[PDB]
Amino acid sequence: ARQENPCGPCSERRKHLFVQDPQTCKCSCKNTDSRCKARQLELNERTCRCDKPRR
Repeated sequence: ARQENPCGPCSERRKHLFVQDPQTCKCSCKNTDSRCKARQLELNERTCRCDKPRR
């Protein structure tokens, strides 16, 4: 342990659907446009929830 400064979640906190890299703090969603498309939906990249297909 040295210079212990944990990363702060990108989209505030409430975006629990996002996961974050522990060292570089870069965030990616667990949910995807591929998942949503399989459900005949598309991803709302703000919340990373599946919404009506904007197509």
